Amino acid sequence: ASETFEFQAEITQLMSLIINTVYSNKEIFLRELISNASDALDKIRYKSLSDPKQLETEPDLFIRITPKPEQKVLEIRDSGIGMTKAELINNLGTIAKSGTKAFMEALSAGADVSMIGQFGVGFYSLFLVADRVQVISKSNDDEQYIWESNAGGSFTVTLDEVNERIGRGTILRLFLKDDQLEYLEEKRIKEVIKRHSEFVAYPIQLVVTKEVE
Repeated sequence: ASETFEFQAEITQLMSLIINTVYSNKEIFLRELISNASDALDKIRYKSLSDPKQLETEPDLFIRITPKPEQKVLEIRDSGIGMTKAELINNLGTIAKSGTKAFMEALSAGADVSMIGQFGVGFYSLFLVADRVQVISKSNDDEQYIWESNAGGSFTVTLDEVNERIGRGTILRLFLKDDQLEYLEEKRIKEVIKRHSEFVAYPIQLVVTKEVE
């Protein structure tokens, strides 16, 4: 059984603005999600300084990008600290985020949408290219859960009994908009990554499915 929660009003407002904006540089979403993945990895690494056992659930620290053409899905995975059920609810929707309103006010004044990360709400930039998202996460402190949103005022959280087991970490499964399928292409993904992420300390793995000649 899934549980439904209401987003903090300002977040709903932000998602509506982002999912509908005709901003030209939509590729910035990848930079923001890679940045968030890197931060999550930094967190588990730092925590492991005094609790080495924390890494055992998934010894490899990585960021992985997996296009799923048939499903028109793009997944961004990391083996970071992950989020418990409580953290998914709090961090992604119910708790008011400091820069949410501030960012929208900046946008109204003319700020570039690319500044979203500096306001601490870069996660929501995913709606530039997707109309739905499932955040699948596994924290060492809880079971695996699925947080889902379609930019609407409510989101759901469900105990995960349908996706692959992740040792520890988070998967952002983006359901791409019909006109943003270019982000399923290896060449396109590679150029975007190489452009806004040169100083990422973790390996960025691209999973490519090729037909054997």
